[PDB]
Amino acid sequence: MNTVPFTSAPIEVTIGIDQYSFNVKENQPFHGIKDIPIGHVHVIHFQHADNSSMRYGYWFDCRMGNFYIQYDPKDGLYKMMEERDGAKFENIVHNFKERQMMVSYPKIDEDDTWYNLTEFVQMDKIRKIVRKDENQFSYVDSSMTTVQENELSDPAHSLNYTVINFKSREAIRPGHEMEDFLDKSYYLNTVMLQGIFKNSSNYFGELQFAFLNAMFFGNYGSSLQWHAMIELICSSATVPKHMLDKLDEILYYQIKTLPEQYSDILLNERVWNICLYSSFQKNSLHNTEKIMENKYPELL
Amino acid sequence: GAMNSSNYAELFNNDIKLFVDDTNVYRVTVHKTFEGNVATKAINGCIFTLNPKTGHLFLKIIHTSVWAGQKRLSQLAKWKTAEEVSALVRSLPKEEQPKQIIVTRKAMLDPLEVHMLDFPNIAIRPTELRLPFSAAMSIDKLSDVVMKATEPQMVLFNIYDDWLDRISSYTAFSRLTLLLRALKTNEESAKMILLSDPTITIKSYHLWPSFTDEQWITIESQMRDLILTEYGRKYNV
Ligand SMILES: CN(C(=O)CC#N)c1ccccc1
Repeated sequence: MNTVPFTSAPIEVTIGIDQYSFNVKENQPFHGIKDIPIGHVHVIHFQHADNSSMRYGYWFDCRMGNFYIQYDPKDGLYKMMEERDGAKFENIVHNFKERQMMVSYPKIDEDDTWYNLTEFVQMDKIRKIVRKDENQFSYVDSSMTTVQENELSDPAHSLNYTVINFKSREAIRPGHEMEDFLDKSYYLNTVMLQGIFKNSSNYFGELQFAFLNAMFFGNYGSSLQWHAMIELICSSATVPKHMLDKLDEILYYQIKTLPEQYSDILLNERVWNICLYSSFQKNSLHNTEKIMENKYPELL
Repeated sequence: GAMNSSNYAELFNNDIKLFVDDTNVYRVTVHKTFEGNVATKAINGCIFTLNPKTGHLFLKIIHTSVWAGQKRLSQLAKWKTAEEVSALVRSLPKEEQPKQIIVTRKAMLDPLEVHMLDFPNIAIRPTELRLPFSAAMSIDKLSDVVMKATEPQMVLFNIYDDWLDRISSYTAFSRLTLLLRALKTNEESAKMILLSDPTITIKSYHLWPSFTDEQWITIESQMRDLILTEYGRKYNV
């Protein structure tokens, strides 16, 4: 179990850690989060009480270093930092725990939700999507645009998701225009899986990361990416059986976790109706279809 | 975006553009089988690709052999249309390629966009104009070349005959739309109007009769009457 200490909490803020969240008052004696499960990536996120504009946060893996949060009164935000003095860090953490100034990561033992949402998400792949190689953790916020959005503005502050575009020369072989547009198996299996992602785990990891950025930061370009990666699979007549079964599980847990009140803005009616009811895979996503029809029958 | 009543002089500016109509590509007769079921028999069709400024018509004849052993023919027909338009564009010298292609039916947008991905600078646009180009097969010489075809074939026509010697393209295209709309609304009446006077003939190299300017004014009035007439007989007015 690892710890992310906080130097202090000078401004009132709602703090998220993965799917959990809690409020900290201005100058409340709060010194961080303990008992963080080792073995998963995690996200710590922030919404200031005085400006619920700009949610922002940091993806990190406690196995890659000792990380802490410190408010910066010049830049006006809670910053993640790495402490290289491991003795200093262990000392600080021990003092804050003995004083009980930390919230405990509140995982129930029956609960695999976070694993199920991050199963294929790797810190190394996050750092390729979010380029800032001087840090081992990755900053994301609500406003960051994707490389595809920048094509359709600061490159250093962008989400470098894999560009998926169904009406593109990459997606469509000459002489197979109708075939490849109506059945995207070529684009999924040869271009994307074999060529770019190399395996389905990396594809699923990007899909999972895009969903989590959409949900935690309301990041629009991430939502676009998540839906495009679902639609590419659902619009392909030839998909490995194990990928379809895994996708059904991935989407089930995403739909299960989604705040009921955000479904109207985080779920694309067209993509989901197409995927569940018209596409090649309309009968292959049994768990996802059942939770969607029972939780969000309006959308359908 | 879409072409409508606001931007119609755009059709007659000096940016090369083509209309594409696919309504006569896939044509069938429906009949009863010996067992009393129903079946279709395809007949030859055509893509109607028209430059509205010059009158040049690229009539790609679609021979029924292209459907042999294919499924979902109404869907295939849109993609075959887009394939042939793409081939036509590729066949033209760069300075003759269109800057825009306007499809008469929105279902042609994705097929054509996908076939034209190599030409990112050619705009593919719909129109809110309900253009009567389906009636092109009511022009006798076009119907004849389509039905006589025994293989795929492209035939070039000027659908304005020599009218541009005397009138603008805007006026020629308005006249063509009036004629085709009439032929679509009441083909028999329209053809009697066009052909009732035996002293006015169709030249061998033309599609329509050799009306004088004053005769065109008369013909055009008779076509408006017809479209109004049938509109009464239809809506009881
Ligand atoms: C429909 N029509 C006509 O019948 C013209 C005549 N007669 C028209 C004319 C200009 C632009 C668009 C349509």
